Order: sequence, then C-alpha cells, then structure tokens
Amino acid sequence: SKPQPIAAANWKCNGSQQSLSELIDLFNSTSINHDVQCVVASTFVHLAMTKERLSHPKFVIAAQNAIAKSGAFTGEVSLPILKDFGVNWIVLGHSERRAYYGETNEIVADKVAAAVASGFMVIACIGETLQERESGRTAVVVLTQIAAIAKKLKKADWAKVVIAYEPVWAIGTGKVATPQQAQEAHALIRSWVSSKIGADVAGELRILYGGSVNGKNARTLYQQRDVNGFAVGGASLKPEFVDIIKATQ
Amino acid sequence: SKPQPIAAANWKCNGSQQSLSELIDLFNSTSINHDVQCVVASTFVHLAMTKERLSHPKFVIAAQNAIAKSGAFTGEVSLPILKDFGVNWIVLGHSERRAYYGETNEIVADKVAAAVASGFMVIACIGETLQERESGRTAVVVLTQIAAIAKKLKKADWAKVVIAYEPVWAIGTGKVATPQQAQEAHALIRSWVSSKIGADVAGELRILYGGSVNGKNARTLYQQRDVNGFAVGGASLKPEFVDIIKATQ
Ligand code: NA
Ligand code: NA
Repeated sequence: SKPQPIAAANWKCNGSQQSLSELIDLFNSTSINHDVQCVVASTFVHLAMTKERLSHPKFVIAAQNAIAKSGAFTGEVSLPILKDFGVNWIVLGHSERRAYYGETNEIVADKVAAAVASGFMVIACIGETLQERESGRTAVVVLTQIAAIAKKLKKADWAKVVIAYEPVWAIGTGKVATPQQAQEAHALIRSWVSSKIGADVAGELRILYGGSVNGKNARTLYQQRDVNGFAVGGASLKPEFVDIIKATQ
Repeated sequence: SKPQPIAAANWKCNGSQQSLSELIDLFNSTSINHDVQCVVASTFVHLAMTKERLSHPKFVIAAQNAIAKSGAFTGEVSLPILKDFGVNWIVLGHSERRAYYGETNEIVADKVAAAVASGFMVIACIGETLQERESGRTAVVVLTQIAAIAKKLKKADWAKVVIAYEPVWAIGTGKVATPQQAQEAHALIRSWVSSKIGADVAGELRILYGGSVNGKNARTLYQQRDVNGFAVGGASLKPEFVDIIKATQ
C-alpha cells in the first residue's frame, strides 16, 4: 500500500495579506475525511500570518528556501531562523531556484542534509527540462539530481525526505504530464531508491508530482501506483486546491 | 548644510524572536534628540514581529532584498508583496548579494529602479573589494556601480534614493579604514552625482558609510563633510547601535 499522501501548496512569490487570508479561510473550513498531509509553502513574509491564521489539523506551514547557517548573508533566511520561528517543513531545490539562482545538484543536496539535520521535513524537488526529454535524457537528468541528494544523506534521514518530481516543461505551462508519463518517471525514481538506499526506504518514500496539476487531472494522476501526492503551484492560489487534496483518495 | 542623517541597522541573516525583541525594546526606550532617520532591516521572517514591536517614531523598517515583480519565483520576495506588507524601505545591492547571489551592476540597478517606482526609499549599496583597491580601481569600480543605477533613474527619483558606500576592503580583513579614506570615497560619489545629475541632487543626497562601525569611531566618521550616516552590520545587532545613532549629532 502507498504511504501517507501529501498535498503541497507552493504559493511561490505571490499573495497579499488579504488574498491569502481569504485562501486560508477556505482551508480551515475544508473538511478532509482521509489521511493526507497538507503543506502550505508561502513566502518568508507571509509565514507569520499563516502560522496564526491556518489552524486546520491536517495542515502544516513550510518555507520555500533557506540557507544552512546564519551569518553575514544579507537577504537570505537560515534554517535556525526558520526553526526558531516554528517552521518545520521546507521546500528545497525547486527548478526555479535551480535555474534562476544557481542552485546546482550539490548545493540542493547540502541544503537538504542541513535541513534534515536541523529536524526539518524536506520536500526535495527534482525533474528534467523539455530539451532533456526530447533528447531522451530524462532518466540520466532526474537520477543525477537525486543521486547528489542521497549522497549527502544517511539512511535514517530519508524519513524526513520527500521527493517531488516536477518536469520543467509542465511547470506553469499548462502542459500536464500524462498519467503514463508521471508513472514511468516516479517508478524510475523509486527503483533507484530501492537499489541504492533500500527497499524499506523506497516503500516509505513519498514521490509527488508537480506541473500544471488542477482539480480535473489530479484524481487520474494519483491513481497511478507511484504517485504519493502533488506539489501545486498556480492552482494552490485558487479554491480548486481543495479538490486536489480530495483527489488523494 | 548636511541633509537629514540616516542610521540604518542591517541585521543580515541573524536573530531569534526573543533576541530581536529585546533589541527592539531597547531601541524603543532610547531618547534621540536630533533629527535622524533610523532604519531596521531584518530578515523577511521577522518583518511582521518588527512591524508590531518597533514603536520609536524615528524608526522605520526595511527589507534586505527583493525581486521586481511577483510570480513563479520560489523562495523570493517581491516589491509589491513587501509594499502590501507595509514595508516602505529596502536595502539593495549589498556586497554580499553582489558576491554570493549573482547580483551584477545591471541587476542591482534594475531592482533599485523598480523599487523607486513602487514607492520605496532605497538604500543602494556600492563599494570595492581589497583586490580592486590594491590594484587601484577604486574610482573605476565605485563610479561604474553608481552610474549603472543612475542610468535607470530620473532626476526626481533621487529623492527616494540613498547611497551606502561599503569599504569591502576594511570589513573583517585586517585592514583598518581611516575617516579620511571614507571621506574620499564619499566625496568621490557626491562630486560625480553633482556633475552627472545636478548640484541640487548632490546637496540633498545621503551617502552612508557601510564599514565596520562602533559607537566610538562613529562620531569622528560622521564629522566628515560627505558622511551622512551609517549602514551598520555587526554592531546593528547590539545595543551600541544606539551610540552610532547619537554619533550622527
Ligand atoms: Na518623525
Ligand atoms: Na532626499
């Protein structure tokens, strides 16, 4: 049987205090009847209002990035600062940070290891671009990324690690990957974890899919065997995110 | 004579909820006689707490970084989000962001221009490192940095602009800067503004010294003709930042 599903909401760099408050009101009054870990990743600025406002028992607050240690790094937020603030979940290694802000496979890995060592629950983001897919390099690309992450981690650290496979071609483009495209990618990841890390770990590991998911395609995507939830971006700002949660059985 | 001095506290990626609150409480209980604009620049996480705790009427709050627009930029904060959050000041182009996070002269200039257009008071940071100073390109680097910013600004926009000069060569590198060296860099900046933008702008332009400043040398540093205040790093986390404020006469 699949492990506990996860419906992660990546608001990215969006939202006002009022528009996010109205979105938080919907989540609080949302009745969820199955076991699923819902995750709301807001900006650093909106973390305080989200902590006080969102009170749903199946929801947790997360950050979208962090650096390992505190110090003379103007503009950045560290893991001890987030931990002092009461934030225990975090999204790390998003393709936008991998592309825009120079986060390599090794920088992402060292951030994951530091967060797990700080007690964080980490959603590590991997995935291939469109040029890597049409060149037939989705396999080497995706696994190269997770291999760097696993290298900096021990076996017991995977209980704090969640993998979110997001193909860059599907992120914010409206071109969702078909259930076969998602299942073939998640199965390729899970078998690597079973071979290198362990079979018990690969069974415990949660592989989420992200990329233009909405209320209409979520149910059919989750029916695949190796899909343990969703990382939602554009639809996480809209009332249909409730439907994405319910689509996790 | 001199325009309104500025005492800006750059806490960088530092602080806990308890430690920063005690520091804010000490700031709030401090009697400041003369006219001076005090600025507290915390991490995004602590902006909400600083917004409630800080009550001293001569104090405002600032961000340490931002991107121009909101959108699909996981982990970053944008200017409209900060403006919606009640943040009216911002520090941009800090040397640590120019070195670690790919902020070039053009990228810095684009953020400053977008910040002014969004209603922000901008503390724009410039300065040269030791290698650039030992190789004798202080005037080359410093003037190139401010020219990149100026070519994206109109004459009226300089009312919202504050320049911070960072002597990167004299911050924790064993080299002790003298007040005469700070004055020379400040006079270099202002005279260029006077001939390139206008003498009226240069007369009102606040040029802040962003070196290693303590409450002792801050008096002699501020006595220089073209020093209009300080952009403090390490001492800004300490109660002696108050002494740096009072050193602005
Ligand atoms: Na006042
Ligand atoms: Na002015």
